[PDB]
Formats: sequence, C-alpha cells, structure tokens
Amino acid sequence: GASKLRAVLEKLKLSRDDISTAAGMVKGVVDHLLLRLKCDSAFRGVGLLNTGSYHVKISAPNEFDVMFKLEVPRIQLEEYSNTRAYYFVKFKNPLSQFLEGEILSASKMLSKFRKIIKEEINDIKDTDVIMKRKRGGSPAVTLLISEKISVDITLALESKSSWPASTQEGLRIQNWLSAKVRKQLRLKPFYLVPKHAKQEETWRLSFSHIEKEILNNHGKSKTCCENKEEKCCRKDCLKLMKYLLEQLKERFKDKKHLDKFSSYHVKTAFFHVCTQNPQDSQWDRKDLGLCFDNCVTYFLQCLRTEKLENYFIPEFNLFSSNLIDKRSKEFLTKQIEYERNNEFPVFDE
Ligand SMILES: O=C(O)c1cc(-c2ccccc2O)nc2c(Cl)cccc12
Ligand SMILES: [Zn+2]
Repeated sequence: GASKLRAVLEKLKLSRDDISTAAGMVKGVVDHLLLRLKCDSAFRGVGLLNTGSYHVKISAPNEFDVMFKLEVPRIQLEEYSNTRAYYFVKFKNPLSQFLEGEILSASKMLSKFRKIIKEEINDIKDTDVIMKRKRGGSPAVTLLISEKISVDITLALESKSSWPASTQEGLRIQNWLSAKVRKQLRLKPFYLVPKHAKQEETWRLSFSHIEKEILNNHGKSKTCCENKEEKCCRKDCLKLMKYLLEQLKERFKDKKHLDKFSSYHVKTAFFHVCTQNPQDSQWDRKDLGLCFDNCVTYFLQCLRTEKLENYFIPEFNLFSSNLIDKRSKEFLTKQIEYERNNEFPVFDE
C-alpha cells in the first residue's frame, strides 16, 4: 500500500527531464512574446507572474500554464451580483482605450491581447507554433508548440490594494503557517483574470502566486523539508491526488463523464486538508499511505456533500450545481470510493 504509492511517485519522476526540456522552449517562446507585448502602450508594464515550478506552471502531464501580470494603478472593484469572485474593474492612463464608461472591458482588453499574440506567432512563423483559442476567457490563449507541447497564457491585472471582502474569512492558515504569515501574504498583490460568469465584462480573482508560495514553504516548521529529519509528504500527496484524477479521466474518456473536474479542485481540497492537519508530524514521509488516505477521504466528502470551498473565497463553492452536474459528482464519488476501498487499482502495474 505505502510501497505501491512510492512506486507511482518514482514512475512520475521518470519524465522529470521530458517536462524540464519542454518548459525550456515554452520559456523561450514566452519571453519572445513578453517583449512584443511591451511595445504596446496598453501592455507596456506587462510581466511574468511567478506561478510554477520552472514562471512556467505544469498542471497536466506535458501541458503548461503561464500568467502575464499587468500593473494597473489604483483599482476600484464592484462585486458582480453577489458572486464573491467575479468583479467589474474601475479606476480613480494607457488602459483608457479599454473603458466602456467607467468599467474596464475585459473582452476588449482580451481581444487586443490576442491580436498581438496571433500576429507574433504567425509573423515569426520561423518558430513552429500555432494557437487554438479556448473557450474560458481564461485561458486567454493556447499555443501548440510543435504539435506536442501546449501552453496556456493568461492575462492578469495586478492590484496592490487590500484583498476584497469576500476573502476576509479565507486563507485559513493561522493554525498551520501562522497568523504572522497570513498577514504577510495578504499584504501581497492580488490578481484579476478575464473570466465571464455563467457572459459579461467580469474579472475573476486569482491567487495562484499565493498557492505557489504556500506549496513551496508548506511546513509548520520553517525548516520543513530542508534536512533529513523533517521530510514531509505534503507535496507527494498532492502529486498523487492530481495523478489519481488524471488517470480516472483517462479511464472514463469514453463518455468524458469527468471532464468538469480539474487539478485545481484537487489542489483546493489538499489545502483544506493542510489546514485540517496543521502539524508536520501529520505528514511524516513514512506515513504517506495514511496521509494520502486523508486527502482522498476529504475529497470524497467534498464530492458527496457537493461542496468544495475556494480556499481564498469560502462562499464560492467550486462544486455547486451551477458549475458541475450532480450526476458527474455522484459518478466520481463512486469511482474514487471504489479506488480507495480496493487500495487504488488504478495505480496497478
Ligand atoms: O488562478 C487562480 O487562482 C484560479 C482561480 C480559480 C477560481 C477562482 C475563483 C472562483 C472560481 C475559480 O475556479 N480557478 C482556477 C482554475 Cl479552475 C484553474 C487555475 C487557476 C485558477
Ligand atoms: Zn515539508
């Protein structure tokens, strides 16, 4: 049981250099775009947000996520219709061209963003890239690099203001990472990505920079995982949870039953389990089997109760029916429940 999970992690390490070399060209292309974008007055202050293990984030087997941040001077937010996560953007400048009255148009800003990138990909066709526009608005643009590697590029407005009121009861890390750290983290900027709600000129809050920071400095002890005496299995548990969902989606690709589920749901439930299990002694590497069952069991509870709170916006249920069919949640409950009750045969060789 424990050795089966260690074998999965060892197998996942086998592609460590196939995803390290892929991201090395993603970073090549992305820095190419970052300059062209800086020639435009609206995106002059654009920069790469630190969101991944490489600016380059990996959320799939071999497909990448990159965010472009844009320092937007003092912003005023108006919450869209009690959604707690979707907002209109206003001011109190080079983004003047994108207003529709007092509101910043996301679709307008997004469109010029695309026009700039589709020209850069096509003009220097001397680099083998094309782009397929996905449906979310986030991701803004998807680039296929040599018909194998995929990179999602997200535009995001940076606000150095205090976090909006919907987050004031979120980031419940006080018993785990401390109140000192929670105060430090909430003095950092927050981001807004163009996302329509289910359509409008709305923006959605994003804290992927905070997520990376609490994954890479994840212990109650400041020296967690910096020496042989303090090796926890937090990151391994999150890896196995992502891989469990990835493998299940493959198995049920015949009907795409599980297509509404995302590694973000798995990552969100894993942060709630860290809150629930705050001591590094609850994540001792030798207890991997038990720590993974703790993660799986909480995710099942979320599926069965149809409630997975956003870690930063607790009134935003990622598992609400507005977002995910009741039939799909019940489906995945049954499949994860089977996997757990039988020592995860999806991990068999
Ligand atoms: O960038 C982020 O922090 C981020 C936020 C959210 C989110 C935020 C508010 C309400 C609902 C959401 O689903 N979803 C994400 C997904 Cl699904 C994938 C990757 C990143 C994110
Ligand atoms: Zn650790």
